Amino acid sequence: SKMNLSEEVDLEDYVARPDKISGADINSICQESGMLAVRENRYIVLAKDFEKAYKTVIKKDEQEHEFYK
Amino acid sequence: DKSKLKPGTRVALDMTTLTIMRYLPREVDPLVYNMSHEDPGNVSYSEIGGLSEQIRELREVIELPLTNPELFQRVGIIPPKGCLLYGPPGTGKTLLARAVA
Amino acid sequence: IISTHLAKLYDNLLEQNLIRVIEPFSRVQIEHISSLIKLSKADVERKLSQMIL
Amino acid sequence: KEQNGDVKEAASILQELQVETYGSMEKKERVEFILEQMRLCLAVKDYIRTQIISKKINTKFFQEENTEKLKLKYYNLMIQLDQHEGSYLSICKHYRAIYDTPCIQAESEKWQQALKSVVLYVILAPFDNEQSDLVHRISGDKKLEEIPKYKDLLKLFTTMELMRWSTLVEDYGMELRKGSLESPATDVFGSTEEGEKRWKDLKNRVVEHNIRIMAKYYTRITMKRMAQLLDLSVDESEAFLSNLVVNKTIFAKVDRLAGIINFQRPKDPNNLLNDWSQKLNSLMSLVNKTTHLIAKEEMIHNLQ
Ligand SMILES: Nc1ncnc2c1ncn2[C@@H]1O[C@H](COP(=O)(O)OP(=O)(O)OP(=O)(O)O)[C@@H](O)[C@H]1O
Ligand SMILES: [Mg+2]
Repeated sequence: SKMNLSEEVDLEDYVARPDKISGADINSICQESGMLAVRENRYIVLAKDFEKAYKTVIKKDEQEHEFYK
Repeated sequence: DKSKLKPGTRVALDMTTLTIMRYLPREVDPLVYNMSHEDPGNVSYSEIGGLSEQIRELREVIELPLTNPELFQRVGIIPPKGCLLYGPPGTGKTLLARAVA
Repeated sequence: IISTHLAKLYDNLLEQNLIRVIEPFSRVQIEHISSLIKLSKADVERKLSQMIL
Repeated sequence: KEQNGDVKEAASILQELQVETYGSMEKKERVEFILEQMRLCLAVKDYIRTQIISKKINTKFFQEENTEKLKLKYYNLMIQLDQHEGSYLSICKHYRAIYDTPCIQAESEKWQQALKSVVLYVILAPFDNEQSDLVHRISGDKKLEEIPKYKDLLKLFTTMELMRWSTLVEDYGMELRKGSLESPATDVFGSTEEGEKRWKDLKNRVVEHNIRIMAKYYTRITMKRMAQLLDLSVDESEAFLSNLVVNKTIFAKVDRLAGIINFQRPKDPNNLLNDWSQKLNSLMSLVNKTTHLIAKEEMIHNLQ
């Protein structure tokens, strides 16, 4: 609401995802997406900083190995 | 300037009159005095290599709030806190902080 | 129910414009203020009397 | 070299400034490559891009010791970037910094153009406190009086020095028309709509100087006299004062029923009586003590 977004590309795909996300991580992704606009000398979300920030923060530990359902 | 006498500052009293002569900022508890006065390496990012993708990314998160806050006011973001260096021993991890200090 | 907030935004927009014509002067005629707001003179008086009360 | 294709080369270099940051930031070649794309983005009216890639350059300071053609083309783009917006003091700070850099080779003529750029518009900047010391530092030098614009500067200091814009437009027009050298004069004024606004803003700054001298050297004035002394109508004079008083920068109050703009305030009876006794005390006790003691001191010199 304060950060300038003003885009057609909405964050609806990154809502119903698995791997439950704490409330502090929403702040970290939107900061990391903000760094990925400023570092490359932009001002606006170009529909790729949000996805690269998500793929950076989630890589900790993963699959249930299709075992015990 | 008694407005500068905040309830919890440090002053210097007279030995006999006991009134306030001069106020003092704060103690600096000499255990951490040695944790400031040291020279890193007088290095200039030239004793480091093969890490420039990670060097610049660390220089991005630190050097901008202490130099350039206008790039963080134009975008509705709070300036970030610190980072972390993790990995096997031998690749930087001390010289990299020696570079930025 | 939206026209109530439209009336409150209307009555805000009167008293925001009617305070920008106070700092230049103490004593003034009213027909200049009617001409500067370019709206009327009768609602301006009922608004200014409401702001004093 | 093929064409002036200003869209193809502009976006294709901004997508690679993020790339060769990995070679270390060398003091000359990296700096020269990163100032190349900003003059391109100034040319395609991309001003949001230029001011940020130029905002990075301030981490490299005191680099003018080995080279001289670096700081010139940097500031020559910085004066144009702030030219499109207001805030004229930043162009003056850049004009003063391009005044001492070529002069190290003792410029016969280029030193005169950088001198003319500084001294032309300092009044065009807003007056808060930074115009005050700036006109005290750039004036009073050994080499500035070679141009009558220093007398134009000295006239617009303060105390009105008999100023009037109709008199100002008629005597210094030859400086604004073709002169002997006249090389920065055409560069600033006498131009397209960029220059015509600078006529209006120069008109705007002198009448803002003319309101400040009235509110200090007067108490009350009729509105017909203020209108004719500012060479403009009664409607513009009211709207220009209404701009100043909502800006809380000139402190006055008008009358549209009898036409008396006054300049003082209704003073307080606690304030007025305290200022009565203060002018009673320090003007009738200290010098009263001094009259008695100088007359005692004259007893020694006179007799015997
Ligand atoms: N990536 C590198 N580039 C250049 N020199 C390096 C690099 N990594 C280590 N060195 C060399 O190693 C020395 C510094 O050791 P370093 O700080 O890397 O140890 P360390 O990784 O902090 O050890 P530990 O992780 O056990 O604390 C320097 O003399 C430097 O020449
Ligand atoms: Mg170590």
